[PDB]
Amino acid sequence: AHRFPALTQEQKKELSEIAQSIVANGKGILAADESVGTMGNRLQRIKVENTEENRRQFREILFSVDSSINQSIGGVILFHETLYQKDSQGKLFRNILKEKGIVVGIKLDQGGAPLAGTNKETTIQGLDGLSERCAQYKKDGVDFGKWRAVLRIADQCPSSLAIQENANALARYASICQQNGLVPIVEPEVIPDGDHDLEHCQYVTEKVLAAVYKALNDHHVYLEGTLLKPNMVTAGHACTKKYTPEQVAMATVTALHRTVPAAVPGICFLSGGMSEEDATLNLNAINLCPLPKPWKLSFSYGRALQASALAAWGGKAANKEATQEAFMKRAMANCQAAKGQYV
Amino acid sequence: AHRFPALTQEQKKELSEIAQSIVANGKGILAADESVGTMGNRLQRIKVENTEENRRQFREILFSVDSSINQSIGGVILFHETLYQKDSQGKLFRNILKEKGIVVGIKLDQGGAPLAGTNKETTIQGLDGLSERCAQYKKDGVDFGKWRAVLRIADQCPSSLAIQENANALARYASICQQNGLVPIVEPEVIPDGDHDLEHCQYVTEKVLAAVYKALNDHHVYLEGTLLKPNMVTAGHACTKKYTPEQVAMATVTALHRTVPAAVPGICFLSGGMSEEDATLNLNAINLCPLPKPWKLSFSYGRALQASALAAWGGKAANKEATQEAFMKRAMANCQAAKGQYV
Amino acid sequence: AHRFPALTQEQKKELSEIAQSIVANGKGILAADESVGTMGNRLQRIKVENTEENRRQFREILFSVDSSINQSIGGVILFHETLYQKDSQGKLFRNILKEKGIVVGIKLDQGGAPLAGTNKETTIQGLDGLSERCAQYKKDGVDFGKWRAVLRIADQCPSSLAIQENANALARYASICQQNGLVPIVEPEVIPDGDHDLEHCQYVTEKVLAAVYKALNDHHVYLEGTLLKPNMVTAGHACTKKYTPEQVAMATVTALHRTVPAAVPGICFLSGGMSEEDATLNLNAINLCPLPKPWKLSFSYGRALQASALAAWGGKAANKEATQEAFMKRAMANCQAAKGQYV
Amino acid sequence: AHRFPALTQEQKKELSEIAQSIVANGKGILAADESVGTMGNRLQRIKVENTEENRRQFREILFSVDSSINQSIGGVILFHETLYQKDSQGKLFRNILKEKGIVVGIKLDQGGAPLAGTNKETTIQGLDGLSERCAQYKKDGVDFGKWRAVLRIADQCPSSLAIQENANALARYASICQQNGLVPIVEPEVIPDGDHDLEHCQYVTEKVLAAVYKALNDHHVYLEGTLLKPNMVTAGHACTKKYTPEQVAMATVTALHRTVPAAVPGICFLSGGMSEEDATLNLNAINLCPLPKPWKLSFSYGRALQASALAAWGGKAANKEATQEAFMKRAMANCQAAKGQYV
Repeated sequence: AHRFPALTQEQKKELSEIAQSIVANGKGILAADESVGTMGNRLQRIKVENTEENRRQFREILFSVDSSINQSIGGVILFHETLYQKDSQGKLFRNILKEKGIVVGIKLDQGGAPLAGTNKETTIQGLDGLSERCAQYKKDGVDFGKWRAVLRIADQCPSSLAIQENANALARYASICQQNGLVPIVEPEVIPDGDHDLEHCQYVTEKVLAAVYKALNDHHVYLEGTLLKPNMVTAGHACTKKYTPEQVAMATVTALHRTVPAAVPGICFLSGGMSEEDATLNLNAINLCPLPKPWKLSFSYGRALQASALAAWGGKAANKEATQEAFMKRAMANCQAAKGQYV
Repeated sequence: AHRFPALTQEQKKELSEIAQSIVANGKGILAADESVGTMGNRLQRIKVENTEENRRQFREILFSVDSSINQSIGGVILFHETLYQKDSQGKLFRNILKEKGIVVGIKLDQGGAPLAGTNKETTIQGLDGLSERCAQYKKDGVDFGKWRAVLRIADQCPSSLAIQENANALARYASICQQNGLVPIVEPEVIPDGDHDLEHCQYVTEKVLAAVYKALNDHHVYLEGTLLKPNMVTAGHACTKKYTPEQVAMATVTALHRTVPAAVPGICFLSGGMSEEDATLNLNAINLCPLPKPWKLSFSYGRALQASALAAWGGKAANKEATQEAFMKRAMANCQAAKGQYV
Repeated sequence: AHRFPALTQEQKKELSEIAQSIVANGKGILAADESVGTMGNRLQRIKVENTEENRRQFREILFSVDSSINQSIGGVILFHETLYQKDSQGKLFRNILKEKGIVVGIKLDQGGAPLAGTNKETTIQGLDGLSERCAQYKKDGVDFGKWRAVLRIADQCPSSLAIQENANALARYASICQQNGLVPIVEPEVIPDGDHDLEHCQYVTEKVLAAVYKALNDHHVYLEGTLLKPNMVTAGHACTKKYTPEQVAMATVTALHRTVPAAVPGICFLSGGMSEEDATLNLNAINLCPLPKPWKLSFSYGRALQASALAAWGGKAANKEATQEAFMKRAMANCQAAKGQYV
Repeated sequence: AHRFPALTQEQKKELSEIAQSIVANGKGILAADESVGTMGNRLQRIKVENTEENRRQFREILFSVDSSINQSIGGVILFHETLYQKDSQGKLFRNILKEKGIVVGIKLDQGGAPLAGTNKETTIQGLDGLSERCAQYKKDGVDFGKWRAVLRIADQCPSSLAIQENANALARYASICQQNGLVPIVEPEVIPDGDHDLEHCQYVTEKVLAAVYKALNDHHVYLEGTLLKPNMVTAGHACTKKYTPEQVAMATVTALHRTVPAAVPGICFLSGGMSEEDATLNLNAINLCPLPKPWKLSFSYGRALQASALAAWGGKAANKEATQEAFMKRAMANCQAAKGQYV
């Protein structure tokens, strides 16, 4: 930026290596960053009481899997409490993942704040004091961060104020992260409220992504040292029209290549409620698109990698091998369907 | 405002009464909201060490003046610690001010954050967890809040990013305050940071105010329940060209009436380094301008009201009568030069 | 603007004198600028054929009125063909008005252009070649110009694109006019397509005006040398509930004082289909508002000053004095109800 | 969009085929669209007088080349006067090019207009009446159009106003062109005025392109049916340090892939005074870049394809085959570079 650049050559280089190594060889991201309430909601499906010990146990099973998981998982997103826990043997989770070669990341948003004068749409809190938190995390073996911005499709939604505020919050987050050495993961998530179709979701996603990357350019954010976590362009789950993997893949790649620059090293997809098989098939169809796709499309999956694991665990011991294999199978399936090599 | 208004009729009415009552009859604002470092800097000039007891004592003298100070002071801005401090007889400072009829306000920004890729330009932190703080203050007998945004005039300053981010932060602050019932005091302060002239400072102030009120309109902020705290349009003290009260008054009123709507009940001026006599004469000349001036121009003075009080106190007891008279006289002089009646 | 000001002291002074002299003593604007199709539509109501001769004759009757009309009319907006017409003798219409003391203005837009991807929303053409036309008009005894931008209220109307494009077109027009010495008359007209409410119309008008003056500030437009021509906040003819002059005045002044700066010398209102009596009563109620109103509210009326004139003329000969008296009566009534003196 | 899309499936498909066929197999664009003054300036270098007959003759030599030129040239940009000329025979120039397989395009901007309050930076005229002109050209066998917007690098240049106005003008141009069936060629040209750096030029180009494509998305412009005509990130002729083809290539592609979406079918480069050999070497180095480059990089060259042609012609008769061979050689070399196969 001539006289006042945001980063230096070393910082840009380090950010690019981190961002590329997360998605280096078809690898994805395990999103084990659920909060206390989110993890309680996930645990309620298998009649397991929500407590810190259960979260520690399940995350220990997730992070103590066979060492051939760096071939399918390149990064793990964590929560603040989960990063500092210990396994049963007495070493840190962030070190177990580090010796496996998996890159470590942290959730960095503090939540939602109502936006007055708007139809139930919010902005994201977490910006004040984020630089110190990011510096502490970078000291504490964390290489990337994640920030989620929710934009809803409803009557008069998303408004110009919501789009502008969310895009600028994501851009300021990303600039802070890159200033502290962390790779930012922008997650502009478009959630439909009323009934809609594929074309409207694609249009709104294109608008959101255009505003997001315009804000990122405005804040001088290094695009080669950041990742994108968008939702796949789908419809409301309470809709008669069920879209095949081909139509979803065409819609999402069409939305992405119109708005997302080629400087972004990789686009890791979220789930947002899709089944594991549907997410895998959709991502496989995404990677089989004839469109340019100048990025490394991959997965940043939550429930999709932790649905059979929860069912196999049940909150009980002696199911460690079953949970580890259930997570192994889903990780391998998504890694296969991150290069268009899934049957 | 057809389907999703920001406020209701009762909230709008209450905000308008609070904002007008702050500046009802030529009354101003005493800015006794200096932080620990700021109050230490103020105390250092009279050989008094900075401590929590000295800050308690001086504001104890300031808030224990004769009851005929509501005729000159309509609002007092406090700090978080000073709000909960108590009088020597065991009464809260905010309760003392409330029985005197003076409206209570609180500083509500958490500080400055560097803006990457900019020439030493900063944004303002304090937005996350501001609704809860404002609700707590409203339950705690606080009726208005203040938020400062600093814009500098330098090489390639202010940039578009700085103006946009600061204006949007001020607008989000104001919307949060109005949602919690507090009257927001926008303080866009354009600091010189150079040897620029009156024309450039006036131009930059007009740009800042236009962007600030555009952002306020974007965030649906009730303009009748806000106050503005702008700097008087002056030049950098490094430059050798002085400006008479007439030139300063013409420049600042010219900048204000091109950008500040008539809905704003009153414009209270800050000082930012002016002497007490200079501030009084400048505000007198401001209120003697032939221009329309649809607001109630007043003062929101810090050091300007607490400079002779510091010199009369000296950190010692038995001089509190001189401290009260040096603040009584200065407040009365500014109230007199808040309606063009000062000789 | 320090290093690169838009205008000089002489240009700013001349623009301010022109703009103030248009609205000097409660005087309004006669909007006799109907195009060929528009004037034909207005002539069709009295069963007279549309031709250039009839247009010349009726405006000859309008401009051949007693020289006391300078006490009620301060400016006349003409069309391009009407400006160069003659008064049946060797003296032009523009000179007829100039020796009468009335300021001369010209319509300066070419009109609607479809805006793709929008719900029937349009932008305004006229920008290319505007500087040369404005210079020619200024050489031709024209002192102000007018530009109309239409924004509609409908489903997803007004959109952000329509608001931004129309505001920027108005600002670019105003900058060109002030560069050529003409006083620009911004006419942001909000037309409702459906059954709207008073609150919705007020909110949309505030948004439009805030964006318009933000764009005007962005383009460095001298606000003291320009006029505003807004529509009163009213209801459509299909609205179930009628709005009294007090309510319309309340909504109009409330919308104006939150967004229109005090630098604007005067606000001249348009009609947009309201009757002459209703326009007069509404403008009287507007000028009787207890709100600040730092401008000189007046009228820029079209059909409201040429409704009884058309009905008295009828296209026939020797029915001139009736047209003269009707136009004089309407102009005097509106001038009386431009300072709150109309009973 | 869901309810108000800019184009239909047939219009989008036709625009896609036209835009891709212009750049189908490494083919470029011959920019023989010089205006009367521009063509006179280019003719003055070989001591020939400027007249319509000389332009007709030289355009005849350019368009009467062997039919294998469709293997190197996929589109020709013409002027309004040039499109309607004849081949000294029955056939028109446009039909001569059409039966050669070359796509036809037209210049569509009226040109610079001073932007008041700015440092000598202008906006572009041509928007009013553009829809009718584009419809006439589409009826006249013209398949694409071109529009140039100039932004300067100087003190306070480019300003926010210049960037925004030029980007929005380009977007409105492109939307009109796509509504009329023409493929728009955006030409955001950044020209330095002074002594700049490669880093500064790259940064300014990135900001310009980000704003341009944000405006294009704001106006709902089909990105798969448009082309981009940027200048290579180079240095001025007064720059102390010369930049190698490798450095220029990297800077250009680095600027392009951070801001230009993958939906854009091809990026055709201009010359801007860069010599014929340097343009070919730089384009070959650009096409040899290891960066993603999801587009079809090619050339839209003016003087670069018409410098040896002008020197071989000299305005004399019977010096035609030399001009044919020079133009063929330059076109073939630039096509080889556009395929990255130029040695």
